[PDB]
Amino acid sequence: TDRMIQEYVPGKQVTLAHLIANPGKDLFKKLGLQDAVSAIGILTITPSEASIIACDIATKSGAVEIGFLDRFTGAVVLTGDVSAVEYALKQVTRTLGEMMQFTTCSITRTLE
Amino acid sequence: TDRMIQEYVPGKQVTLAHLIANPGKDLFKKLGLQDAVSAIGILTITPSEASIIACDIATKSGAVEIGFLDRFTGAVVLTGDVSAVEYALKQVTRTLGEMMQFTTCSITRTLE
Amino acid sequence: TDRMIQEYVPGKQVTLAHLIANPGKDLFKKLGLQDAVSAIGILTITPSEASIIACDIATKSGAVEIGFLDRFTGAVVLTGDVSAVEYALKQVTRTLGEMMQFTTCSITRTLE
Amino acid sequence: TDRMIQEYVPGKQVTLAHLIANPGKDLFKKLGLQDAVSAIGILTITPSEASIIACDIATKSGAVEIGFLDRFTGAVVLTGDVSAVEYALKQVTRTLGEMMQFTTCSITRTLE
Amino acid sequence: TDRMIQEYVPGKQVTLAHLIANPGKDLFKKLGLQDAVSAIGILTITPSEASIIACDIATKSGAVEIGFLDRFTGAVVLTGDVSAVEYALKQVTRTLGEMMQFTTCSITRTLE
Amino acid sequence: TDRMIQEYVPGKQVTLAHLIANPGKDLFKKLGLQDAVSAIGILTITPSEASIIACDIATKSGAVEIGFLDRFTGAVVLTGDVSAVEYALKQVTRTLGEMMQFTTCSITRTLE
Repeated sequence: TDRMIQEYVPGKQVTLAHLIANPGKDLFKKLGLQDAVSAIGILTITPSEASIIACDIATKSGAVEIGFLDRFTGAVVLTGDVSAVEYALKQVTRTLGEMMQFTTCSITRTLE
Repeated sequence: TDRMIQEYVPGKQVTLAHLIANPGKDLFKKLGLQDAVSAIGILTITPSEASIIACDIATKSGAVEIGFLDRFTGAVVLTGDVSAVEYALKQVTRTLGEMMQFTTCSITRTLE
Repeated sequence: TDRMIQEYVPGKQVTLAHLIANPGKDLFKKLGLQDAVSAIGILTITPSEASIIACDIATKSGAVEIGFLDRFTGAVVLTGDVSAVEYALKQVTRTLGEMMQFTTCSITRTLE
Repeated sequence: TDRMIQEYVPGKQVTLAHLIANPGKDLFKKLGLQDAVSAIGILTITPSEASIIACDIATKSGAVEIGFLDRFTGAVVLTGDVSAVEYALKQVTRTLGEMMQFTTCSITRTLE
Repeated sequence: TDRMIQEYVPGKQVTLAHLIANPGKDLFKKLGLQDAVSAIGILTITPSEASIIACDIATKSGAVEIGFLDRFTGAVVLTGDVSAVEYALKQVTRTLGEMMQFTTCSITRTLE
Repeated sequence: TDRMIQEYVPGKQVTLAHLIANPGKDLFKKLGLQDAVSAIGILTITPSEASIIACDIATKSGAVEIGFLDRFTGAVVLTGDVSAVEYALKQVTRTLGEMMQFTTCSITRTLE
């Protein structure tokens, strides 16, 4: 019944920052990832273009590679040593949140 | 008509977690699923990237396979023994809900 | 002027459940439907993945076939005898609404 | 900044129902329309699947053809005699509005 | 925390109506525009199908051509003499706003 | 659960205006950018078509090139001398904000 006009603009938020230490080979391949299976870091970012910035921060933080960047949805999958990927995820959230005023989530993990 | 700016960000929610014990061959095929027809588990997840995590929790929970993952829509279809898929769905919802503050739905079933 | 953050999640709703007893051949073909022209049942479902469940309920209800399933938008077109398609549409809304707490619309028809 | 979860579902609305008596050949061609240029009727419909119903009501109302149907966006372009397309647009809006509780717009025209 | 269902329908609005007298050749080509570089008129229109109407009004207003029409997003790029394109943009906003009750923006320009 | 109809229209906003002085070669390549790696400027703009205007303001402001434009998402990536890209980003935000009533973000930078 009640009616309203909504002007949409993207928010600034890292919704997910999640570590999987030992993902399955099938999951890894279904994501289109190449190289030996490794730990992955998974980011959900709005606006979608901030994925570019998260990639730069992450790869500059240590020996982490971009598994994939999706500038259309904001998704980023990072690869590398599990502790390095964790450090990257932390740097991404630290930088976006503290220096660019994004809402950020805590780093979450799947280690088993 | 009232007017408001709405900054969009994805929520954190498992909206569907549904078991179909005996899906028809046509459906199973229209979904692009391969192998013999089996029970399927159907998940709807926001943000879409959390489908990756749900897949990991599911395949680690027992003898359940990824039928498909859609990181763009957040859909996951799981395959395996009906009881194993059921356990996987419960583990996805238990884990995302209790450990990651997602809103979760109850597990629903089509057994006939 | 006024500003708000909106966390989006899909609702649970069957918005359309509509019967067309005698659709035109041009409409039928433009929808990419095969076989002899027949009555059609048209569903609009959120979240999109619940289209899979609606298909299963519908095809289990009687001699109704999936014309198409669209798991990306939630659209389902059913085909068969007009009264069978009507029964299917009713079973879909009955099951989603009563057992899965979806908001459901009434079955609507175009018989002429 | 205030924050809210918004569960999305499509509304039921015909937002545009517009007659162009004499569209230019370039436009008619940029729309992918075939046959000789004719008057066109333009519909915007939510939910998108209701475009199927609008098409049926239109073609059954008289000598009007589907130029195209888009079940993804809900767009319908109708073709035929300008007066017949006009009658079709009025029948789409009368039927969806009175019989199916859609919000409907007034019919608008470009006659020059 | 707080939760609401939002039934979405498109608004009726021309958000952008902007003139660029001398766009760069690289910008012109990246937009996929053909012919000699010329001034461009840029429209943002909701619902997306109203782009069709804006095109018709614009091309009927004088010697303005459709650079492109995007019925999926509502974008229209017009080409021609800078003053003619300006006149077109004004006719589009005049007609949609005054005769079809769209919210319209003012015409904005980049002349240098 | 409360319910409301929301008519959607795009807002007018520059959400991101970000300088990366030294992006890695892999990122630069994953973005589909050609030529030698250079500093990049990253814009997020609503409505998406305003990316066209931002491009024009940027290339006219000095020796800055369009790496890419995305009129569907509103993304712009600029390339050139780090100081020139910075000036371009400031001119995009100054111009859209002061002359066209867009909400604008502050310019942000990754210099390390």
